[PDB]
This record gives sequence, C-alpha cells and structure tokens, in this order.
Amino acid sequence: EKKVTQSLQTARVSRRKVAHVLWLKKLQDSSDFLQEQEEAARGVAALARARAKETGEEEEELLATEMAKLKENAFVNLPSRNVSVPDLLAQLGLNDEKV
Amino acid sequence: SPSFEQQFLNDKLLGQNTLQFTKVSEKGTADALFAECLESIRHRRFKLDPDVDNRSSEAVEKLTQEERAIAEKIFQRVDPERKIAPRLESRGCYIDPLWDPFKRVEELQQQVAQDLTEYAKLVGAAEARRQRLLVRASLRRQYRMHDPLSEGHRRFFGAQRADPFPTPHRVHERFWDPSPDVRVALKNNNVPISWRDLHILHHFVGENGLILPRRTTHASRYQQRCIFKAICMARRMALFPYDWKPTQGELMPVMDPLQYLVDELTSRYKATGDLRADAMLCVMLSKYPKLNYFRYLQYKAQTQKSEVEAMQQQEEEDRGDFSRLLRKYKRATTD
Amino acid sequence: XXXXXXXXXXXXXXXXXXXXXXXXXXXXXWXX
Amino acid sequence: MSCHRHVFRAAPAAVFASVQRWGRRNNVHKLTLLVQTYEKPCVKRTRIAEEKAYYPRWFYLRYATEVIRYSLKHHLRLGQALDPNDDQRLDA
Amino acid sequence: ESKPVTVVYAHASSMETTRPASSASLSRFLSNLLPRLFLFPFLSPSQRQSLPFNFVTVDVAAEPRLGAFL
Amino acid sequence: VFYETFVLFSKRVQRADIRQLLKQQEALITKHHGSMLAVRDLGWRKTAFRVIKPRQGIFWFGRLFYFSFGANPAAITEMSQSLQSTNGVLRHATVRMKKRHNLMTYNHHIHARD
Amino acid sequence: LCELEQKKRTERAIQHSQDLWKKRTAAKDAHSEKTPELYDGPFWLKFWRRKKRPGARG
Repeated sequence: EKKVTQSLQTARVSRRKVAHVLWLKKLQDSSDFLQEQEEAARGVAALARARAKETGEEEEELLATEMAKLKENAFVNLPSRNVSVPDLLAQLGLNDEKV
Repeated sequence: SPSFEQQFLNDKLLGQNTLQFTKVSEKGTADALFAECLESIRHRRFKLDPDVDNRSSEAVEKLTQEERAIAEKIFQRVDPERKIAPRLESRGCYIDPLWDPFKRVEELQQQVAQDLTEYAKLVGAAEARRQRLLVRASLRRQYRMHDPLSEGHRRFFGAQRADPFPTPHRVHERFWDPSPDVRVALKNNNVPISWRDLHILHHFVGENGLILPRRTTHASRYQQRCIFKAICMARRMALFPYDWKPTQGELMPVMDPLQYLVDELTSRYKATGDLRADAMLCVMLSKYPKLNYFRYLQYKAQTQKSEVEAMQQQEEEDRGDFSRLLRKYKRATTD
Repeated sequence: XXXXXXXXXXXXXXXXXXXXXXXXXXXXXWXX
Repeated sequence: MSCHRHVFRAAPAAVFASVQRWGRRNNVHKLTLLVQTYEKPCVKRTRIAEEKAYYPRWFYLRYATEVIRYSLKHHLRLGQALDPNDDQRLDA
Repeated sequence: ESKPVTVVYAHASSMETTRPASSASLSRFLSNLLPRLFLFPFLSPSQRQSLPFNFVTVDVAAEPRLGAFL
Repeated sequence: VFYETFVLFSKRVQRADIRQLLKQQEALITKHHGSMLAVRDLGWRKTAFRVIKPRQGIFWFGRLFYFSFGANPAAITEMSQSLQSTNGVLRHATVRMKKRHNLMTYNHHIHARD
Repeated sequence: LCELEQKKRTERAIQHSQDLWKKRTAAKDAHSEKTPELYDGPFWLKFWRRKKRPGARG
C-alpha cells in the first residue's frame, strides 16, 4: 500500500506547484518593463541580423553595441503620474483642510 | 391635478427619500392602460368615499427606550458589518410584495393630493397655497418620528434617554464587541494589513499618536502585530505621522492615484449612481487603458442584462401573463 | 356583501407566505 | 503628543481640568517622574509586576462600585436565582 | 470539427455607441488586418471560415457571466 | 528572491536624476544576477511631517516611486547603501515581495470594498 | 452453506474496506489542500510552570 500512497502524494505535490506557477504568471503579466525590454532586445536582434546581410559586418559586435545602447537608453519611457494626491482628494471632496 | 410628489416632495427632507410603490410603464402598454383605469376609478371612489375611512388614532411611543436598545443590539448582531437602517428600497427581500403595507401610504398620498386640488378648486388658489404650506410644515414636523429606533422618535414623544446598567470596562476577549467600522477595518479585505493600507491605520492610533492596545482595537494578536509593523514601517517612510492622527490628505492608500480615482468613482456610481462618476469612468476607460475597470464593467453588464430580461418579461406579459412570475413563487419553493 | 367577504377571505387564504424567505422560524412583534 | 484645547464658550478652569484628565490617562506625570531619576532594572521588574497584579483588581472594584451606585440611585432590589420551568406566561 | 485554438476579442463597444472610443479603432484595425495577414483565394463568413483559429467576439459590458469568467 | 523598493524623491529631483538612479539600481541587480520586474510612479504625496534632511534642507512633500525586482539576497545591502548615499532621495525602504499583499497583485480596491 | 457464508462475508468486507479507504483518502486530501492554520489564541506562560508532588517521593 505504500506504493499506492506514493501515487497520492505525487498528485498532492503537483497541485501545490500548479498554484505557484499561476502566481508567477500573474507576476509576469504585471511586469511591463521586463516585457518591453525583452521586445526591444528582440527588435535589436532582428536589426543586427538584417545588418549581417546589408553590410556583412560582425553581427556579434553589432549586437553588443546595440545592447549597450539599449542599456544606456533604458528608463526613457517612465510612466507619468505627475499628480498631487491631496489636491485630487480635495477635488473628490475627501480633503477639506487646504492650508 | 398635481400629485403628492409634485406638491410636497420638492422640499429637502420630504424629497430626500421617495420610495417606489409601482413599476413604471411607458405610455402605450397594457400596464399603463390598467394603471390609468385604476387611477380614475380610485379618484372617483375617493370622491364618493365615507368619513369612517379616514379615522386616525393618536400616536404613542412604539417602544420603550430599553426595548429600543435591545432591538438595536439584536439588529447589529444580525448584521455585524453593516449599519442598521430601514432599507425600504430592499424592502421586497424581507416583506413579500403582495403584503406590502406601503400601498396604503401610496393611496393615502393620492387621496391627499386629490383633496388638496379639490379644495383649491372650491375655496381659491391663495387658500390652497396656504394649506399646502401648512401641510408641508406638518410633514416636516412628523418626518423624523416615523422610525421607532431613531432619535427623532424619542424627541417627538419626549422620552428621556435610557440609563443603562453599568458593565465592566475590562472584560474577557470572548465578549469584546467592536463597532462595524472597526470590524471592517480589522478584517481589511481578507488580507493581512500592510503599511500600504494608510487609509485604515488611523483607527488603531490614538489622538495622542500612541498605538492603541488590543483591548481597545479589538484585534486578534496576529492582526495586532501586523498593524504595529505596518504603522512602524509607514512612520519610517514618513507617510504616517508620529504624534497625531493623519491629516485628511494623507488617507490615500499606497497605490496608483488614478486607480484610486477609478475605485472611488465606481464606489460612487454603485452606492448612489453619480452620472458624473459614470462619465468620468467612461472617458478614463479609453484615456488610461492600463488601469483595472473589472468591477465597473461587470456592474454595467449586469445592469444591461437586467434591462434586457425586464424587456423580455414585459413582452411576454403583453402577449399574455406567462409563467415567469408564477415560477418566482412555485419553482422557488420547490427548489 | 357576505359573498364579497367570502371572496376576500379566499384571496387572503390563497395568498403568499408573508415573509418571502424559506427560513424555519416565525417571529412575533416586539413593537408597542 | 501635546494636547491642544480650545477655550471657547467655556471656563479656562474647565479646559485646564480636561488637560489634567488627558495627562492622567496618558501617564505623562508618571513618565516624567520615572525619567527624572535612574531606575535600576530589578526595581523596574518589581514595579511592573506590582502594577500588572494591582490594576485589574482596581478596575473590577470600580465596576462593582458603579453597579452599587446605580442600584442605590434606581432603588433596585437584590436578585433571586431564576427558577427554571417557570412558564413566563402573561397573566392576560 | 471545432478548431483547436479559439481567439476571443473582448470589447466594450456598448458603453460608447455614439463615441467610437478606442475599442472601435482596434476593431477596425483587426478587421482590416486579419484578412490581409491570412490569404484566402466583424469579418465575412468566408474570412471567418478561412481563418486558422476560431474567432469569437464578446462584450464584457453586455455579458456579465462571460465578464466574470474571463 | 523578489523584492519591492519604495523611494521618495524631493522636488529638487528631476526625471534625469530618477533615470540615473534607476539605471544604477538595475546595474546592481544585473551584477547580483537579478532582473528588474516593474517600475511605477505613485504620484506626489505630502509627508505626514516636515522632513529635515541634513545638509539638504527642509521638505513638506515628495514624489513616490516604486520598483520591483528579483535578485540575489546579497544585493540588498549594496542597493540600500547606494540609495542612502544618493542626495535627492528623501526616504527609501526595500522589502521582500509577498504573495498576496504586493503592489504587483493587490493593487486595486485597497480602500473601496465595493 | 459454510462456503457461501464465507463468500458473502468476503464481499461485504471488500465493500467496507473500499468505503473506508475512500473516506480516509478524501479526508487527508482535504487536510493537505487546506492551508496551515495559524493558532491565534492565548499563549502558555501559565503552563510553563508545573506543580508536581513536592519534596521527596516525587
């Protein structure tokens, strides 16, 4: 019967990991900076490959230079939330003290 | 022939709450025609009504103060998270529609309106206006005495406040009883409290700035520790005061302000139905598509589906009263 | 009329179940 | 923190009394006296043990005296154990 | 024979019928894009059949059940 | 190991300074084998009290920023020291991301029950 | 008759054993699925000390 019990413990462990994989999926979707950076890296790779035929240069060094430029240029699309929280509360009527 | 709502419900107090007694049907439907016939017949019978039907009895204290206290405690236990109130809009849940005692109120309002218009026809418009003003004054006087569990009732009947028997200040944890607001704050949203919950930490801090003890906060030991940690971290981050309660401008949770605005507008549109909030959410839906509008969209879909179902039911009734309404009793009981 | 009173009694007898709930308790009144 | 009270349509003596009540319920004077002089750790152990043993008794006796005063004021009578099996039926 | 892969297009065109909003623009883009991406010798029946995936559109603002499901 | 960092820049801080600080933090993350997950701006918020930052001045509010990143535990001390050394930053705090109560997931309806 | 009695007893015992196994497995699966409960009651400072028989003989 120990073997049958083992077939049960495998299912119990598997469903515990199924939950955790779902949690990571939510975290990945919430991560937009990572996704945009990966898309930019893919675009840079495509550009380097195109150059590999257009000019026949060292696509490896082209990739290195483009990735260095991307790392330098990161954080150019920072989200804009130039908002005054107390002012927004007052506009909603939830903040009357306005000294 | 101005109705009761046309005459008296434009006042502040009178116009605040206005229950609906009958479904509204657009002109040109069997329901509308039957309602017109009933209104005409009822007006004619009000003309040919006797004196005995308008007999009224003097008002008396419906409850003693101690009995009112007991009733309030029992209602609170029935709904420990919400506040006790006469939810006359949700009335249908508690009292079956066929046994609604407010049909008498509706018909009495109709009769009063008919009486006032006939009086205006007979004596004169100026006297009618005098009487309308006097009736408005009387309704304002009697507005707050209808609720037996309200303070207006006690004030109207001139009853002294109850002097409750002393109870211990230091009791066992088994008997600790928080208020509904403290209860909601402590439960949070089924999630342990974090420093990011700046909208609630003010409850557990005294006016002196000191964190309140567990006997006062009525929190579990784990909740107390979590709240202490949250307050300490918020203070170290300088988003929560050190020597007083947070200012009204510091009560935003640590989150995106636009998501907070969306949440607040959804809450308004659900609790009261602010058309301005609805319009703001509609424009934000397209202007900032990176926020979360699940609850707002779900409520919109629910309302649209209910409208479609009501239209289908009206079509079925027009074709002939179908078994939907009969089922709402028989099938519900059988289930 | 006696027959009209009989009709009213029949309507009151073949009526709904007062409280719309299917609970298991009848409550008295503590008012007055 | 510092308690702030507004003397408006009231007596300065009454406001001072309210401030005194705040100080007493916050133990401000107790802490000031404690910090004015050095307290050795063993003395602190004994003091905290004494307070933790004492104050609940005071609270219970305060509740008892409150009940006594209420009963004297309202001319209440001593209770008798509720006899079970009493029908508790109205004589009407 | 149902296609193995189903693509659901969730929109809220019911909220803004007079105002096109962004949902209408995205719908127009998809309508003018899919037939061009996929070549066949919202969309016409021929295009719907020729698509390799089962294309279904839903309104989260008009289907409360599907809204909570998604 | 996942972490969330909250920073409170002063008014004197600019977008360029914010970008520079984030670049340095991502450099530290990459050095410690991690990866920056997300960055968000939580708007201008008034402080519960005046912040007297020595050799910088007195401030009555700040702009709040947040970034979440997975990195080796050894990176946290370096990141904290760098943020402390940075001048514009008024206050900072780094914590371990939690499964439920984190800004990545528990980000809406924190105050509105319905 | 003895053989038939034994056979019927065997069938009944098989059914009972299968039911018991299903019940126990369901209970333990539910226990595993449930998240660890956190005891949130009072602590045990009173129980730290014990009063045993004093002096010798204890």
